[PDB]
Amino acid sequence: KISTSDPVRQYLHEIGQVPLLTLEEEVELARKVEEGMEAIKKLSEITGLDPDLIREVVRAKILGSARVRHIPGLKETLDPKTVEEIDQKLKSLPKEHKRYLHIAREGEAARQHLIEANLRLVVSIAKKYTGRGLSFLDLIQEGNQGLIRAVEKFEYKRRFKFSTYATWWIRQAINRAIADQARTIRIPVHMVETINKLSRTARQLQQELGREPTYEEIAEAMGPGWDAKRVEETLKIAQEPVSLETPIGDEKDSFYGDFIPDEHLPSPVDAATQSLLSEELEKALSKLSEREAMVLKLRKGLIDGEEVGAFFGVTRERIRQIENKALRKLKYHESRTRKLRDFLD
Amino acid sequence: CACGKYKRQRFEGKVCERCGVEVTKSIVRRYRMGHIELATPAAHIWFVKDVPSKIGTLLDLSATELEQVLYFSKYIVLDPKGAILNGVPVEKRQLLTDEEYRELRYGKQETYPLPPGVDALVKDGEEVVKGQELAPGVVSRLDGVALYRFPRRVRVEYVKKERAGLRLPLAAWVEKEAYKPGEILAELPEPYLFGDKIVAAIDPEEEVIAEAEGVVHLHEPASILVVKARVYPFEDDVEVSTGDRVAPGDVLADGGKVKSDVYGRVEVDLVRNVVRVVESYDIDARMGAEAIQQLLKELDLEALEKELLEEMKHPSRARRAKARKRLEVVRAFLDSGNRPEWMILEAVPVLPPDLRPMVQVDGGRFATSDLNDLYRRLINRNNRLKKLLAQGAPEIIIRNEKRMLQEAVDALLDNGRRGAPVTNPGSDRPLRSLTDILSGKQGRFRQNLLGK
Ligand SMILES: [Mg+2]
Ligand SMILES: [Mg+2]
Ligand SMILES: [Mg+2]
Ligand SMILES: [Mg+2]
Ligand SMILES: [Mg+2]
Ligand SMILES: [Mg+2]
Ligand SMILES: [Mg+2]
Ligand SMILES: [Mg+2]
Ligand SMILES: [Mg+2]
Ligand SMILES: [Mg+2]
Ligand SMILES: [Mg+2]
Ligand SMILES: [Mg+2]
Ligand SMILES: [Mg+2]
Ligand SMILES: [Mg+2]
Ligand SMILES: [Mg+2]
Ligand SMILES: [Mg+2]
Ligand SMILES: [Mg+2]
Ligand SMILES: [Mg+2]
Ligand SMILES: [Mg+2]
Ligand SMILES: [Mg+2]
Ligand SMILES: [Mg+2]
Ligand SMILES: [Mg+2]
Ligand SMILES: [Mg+2]
Ligand SMILES: [Mg+2]
Ligand SMILES: [Mg+2]
Ligand SMILES: [Mg+2]
Ligand SMILES: [Mg+2]
Ligand SMILES: [Mg+2]
Ligand SMILES: [Mg+2]
Ligand SMILES: [Mg+2]
Ligand SMILES: [Mg+2]
Ligand SMILES: [Mg+2]
Ligand SMILES: [Mg+2]
Ligand SMILES: [Mg+2]
Ligand SMILES: [Mg+2]
Ligand SMILES: [Mg+2]
Ligand SMILES: [Mg+2]
Ligand SMILES: [Mg+2]
Ligand SMILES: [Mg+2]
Ligand SMILES: [Mg+2]
Ligand SMILES: [Mg+2]
Ligand SMILES: [Mg+2]
Ligand SMILES: [Mg+2]
Ligand SMILES: [Mg+2]
Ligand SMILES: [Mg+2]
Ligand SMILES: [Mg+2]
Ligand SMILES: [Mg+2]
Ligand SMILES: [Mg+2]
Ligand SMILES: [Mg+2]
Ligand SMILES: [Mg+2]
Ligand SMILES: [Mg+2]
Ligand SMILES: [Mg+2]
Ligand SMILES: [Zn+2]
Repeated sequence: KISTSDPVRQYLHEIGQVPLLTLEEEVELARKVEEGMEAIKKLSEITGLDPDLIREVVRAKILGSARVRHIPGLKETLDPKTVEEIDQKLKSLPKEHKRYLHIAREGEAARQHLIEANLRLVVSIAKKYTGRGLSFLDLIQEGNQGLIRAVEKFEYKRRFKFSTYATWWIRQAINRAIADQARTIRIPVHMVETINKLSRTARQLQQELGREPTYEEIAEAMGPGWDAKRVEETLKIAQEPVSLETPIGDEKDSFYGDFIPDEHLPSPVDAATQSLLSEELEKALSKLSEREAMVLKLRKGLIDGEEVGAFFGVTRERIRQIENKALRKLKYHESRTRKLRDFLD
Repeated sequence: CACGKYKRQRFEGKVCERCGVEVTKSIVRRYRMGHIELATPAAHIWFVKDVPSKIGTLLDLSATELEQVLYFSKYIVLDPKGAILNGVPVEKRQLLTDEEYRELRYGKQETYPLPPGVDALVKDGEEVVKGQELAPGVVSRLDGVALYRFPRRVRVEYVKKERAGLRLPLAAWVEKEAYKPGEILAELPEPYLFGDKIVAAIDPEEEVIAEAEGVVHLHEPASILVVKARVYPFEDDVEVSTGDRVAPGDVLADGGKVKSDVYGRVEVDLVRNVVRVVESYDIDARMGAEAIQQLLKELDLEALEKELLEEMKHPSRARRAKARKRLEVVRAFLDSGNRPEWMILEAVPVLPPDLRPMVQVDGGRFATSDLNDLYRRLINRNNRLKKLLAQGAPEIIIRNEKRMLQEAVDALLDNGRRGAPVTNPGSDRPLRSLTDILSGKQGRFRQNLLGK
């Protein structure tokens, strides 16, 4: 039906059935996650397989079958045969290293478990970064990505619990997202804070003048290198765009984009231009020596805009010689049979 | 070209060596199409929400409600087989809830009841919990009445201070007498002069005792796992060695997913050789266009054509009438044209660029086809999806996204059929959906005939 309530219910129901106890459960899972790490590395050490590989095979066996490996990541790990080979060597690990295998999996579980339990934490957080320009679900989701990040670095040896730790790792993820996706025309985090500062400042300035600050105040109040050109620029980027399609005038049926003309397209007038221009330019190009005329014709009209580097073997003296003598005989006979004079442009 | 290696007409049909650009003006930039590769499919709202759900009709599912049920949220439809019962056999095409679905895959009943104090229920439960099969309604005896009303075996968890006996290796290293030397026997204090058995009652924490540092004095559960616990399984090689050996060899998978006999999950407790074997079996459970994509591929329309032919002329008017309407869609599909596995979407065609302009206005204002805000929607969701799968994947969040994703895929196609997307606070206006483009108050075929 309507999307927010369902997920809210969705995880709030699962937290409702499994919140994590303050110390015990978070301690428990934490301990298992770390042991998993220490396990997977020791597995890498004895199998010579990359910890990345050991991590994905334990994931498959605990999180999902061939289905989850084939659709998500296209196909480099054979759906069946590949992962399985890897599990076999894991079995072969005698009593000593088999232990790590068994631990890795259970640890992997804990992870996902701890991650589940602290989803209320995200939503509570993500709740306040609401009106920034991101969808609540989008916001919770990035924040979610943030909590997963926290899970990778938390050291349970250092007594502090996951609560205060997740907060940071989540707030970071959110703010980033807000600054990275909120606008159509991307704007790095600095410009963002810049804009918040600009706004905030404009607020303190609205406080007493009764005059929406000329861009003079904003410069001053902002600080060190702020000037009028800077503020007019920043608020010009701050304006989000407009719907190219917006209801216009009497919104009966007016869509904004019919009124913008087109520039690359040669309006008839131009197509006609290019025809005579090319036909007459082509007539002159022939009745001439195919030497310094083509040099300057190709150097100017075929590639890019070098007198010396313009002519093949013959040096500068013959270039200027024929360039300026042919260019003028060409212009002065074109002065006679006036065809070009009427500036095609 | 973009860089300018080739710049006129002589070589009009060739592409640039270091950068790819074949040319004739920017019209190519407004006619070309790009596509997005979707993580986990979603479906066209144009085929799912038309009065006759062309997929609900073809796929005999609740034409209008079963769809909405599994599509947008988590209501699973058992796709191929699922041996374990609800009370009745595997529902070939029927749908179930998270709750009951949950009760399945992990094991029948989950009961975690953890005791209030340290000595009253912690003792009632412990005495009967470790090796004793606790029958249904096992009346644990102390706070109120700890009621375990379900199946097979039990697993208790922590223990503070009352008396320590028969528990796991945690406390072993604490009082060094048993883990340092063989002194657990003398640990029984004074009557020894006239497996675990500790002092009369000396430790009260879930700690490590270098110096009482790595601790956690808290609670103690008694979570009853309804699963069958095997201690000494043996070797019979008819089918591949199932379960485990005495103590040496352990062929079972670790403690997540392992199918041995009709029972299908296997947890492992290396404490005592205990191979926890849960009973629920491989039950293909899916939700979303994933599930429907499957269902759709599997159908041999010829069969349902013939099946409906008989259903059509033979039974009475109620089910035969339904079959006549359902025969229509299947007939054309087969007749001439294209086959029905395509209604599911996994590759979103993107409209040209110059058709979704980005333009400079006044002062520096810009103007872009509303379509682009919708595309970003999808792209971001599709990306975030990928990264969510890769980072690691907590179910709730993956679906949550998959949901947004779906909704998004609707948005560009057709906005408003299910809720209406909005540009941020400024105009509560339906971003023109491709659909809105074709039809619309003043759309395409429409104004294609109003005038030019
Ligand atoms: Mg409905
Ligand atoms: Mg190493
Ligand atoms: Mg080696
Ligand atoms: Mg190597
Ligand atoms: Mg398998
Ligand atoms: Mg590929
Ligand atoms: Mg699990
Ligand atoms: Mg947004
Ligand atoms: Mg809002
Ligand atoms: Mg976004
Ligand atoms: Mg700064
Ligand atoms: Mg602010
Ligand atoms: Mg002044
Ligand atoms: Mg902004
Ligand atoms: Mg209109
Ligand atoms: Mg000439
Ligand atoms: Mg000549
Ligand atoms: Mg010549
Ligand atoms: Mg000549
Ligand atoms: Mg040249
Ligand atoms: Mg050059
Ligand atoms: Mg030069
Ligand atoms: Mg040279
Ligand atoms: Mg010279
Ligand atoms: Mg003339
Ligand atoms: Mg080359
Ligand atoms: Mg080439
Ligand atoms: Mg190169
Ligand atoms: Mg109707
Ligand atoms: Mg019943
Ligand atoms: Mg029965
Ligand atoms: Mg207890
Ligand atoms: Mg006893
Ligand atoms: Mg005890
Ligand atoms: Mg003895
Ligand atoms: Mg004696
Ligand atoms: Mg004696
Ligand atoms: Mg004593
Ligand atoms: Mg004590
Ligand atoms: Mg303990
Ligand atoms: Mg210490
Ligand atoms: Mg406590
Ligand atoms: Mg025998
Ligand atoms: Mg065999
Ligand atoms: Mg069939
Ligand atoms: Mg047939
Ligand atoms: Mg019916
Ligand atoms: Mg303009
Ligand atoms: Mg948006
Ligand atoms: Mg992964
Ligand atoms: Mg918007
Ligand atoms: Mg509409
Ligand atoms: Zn180039």
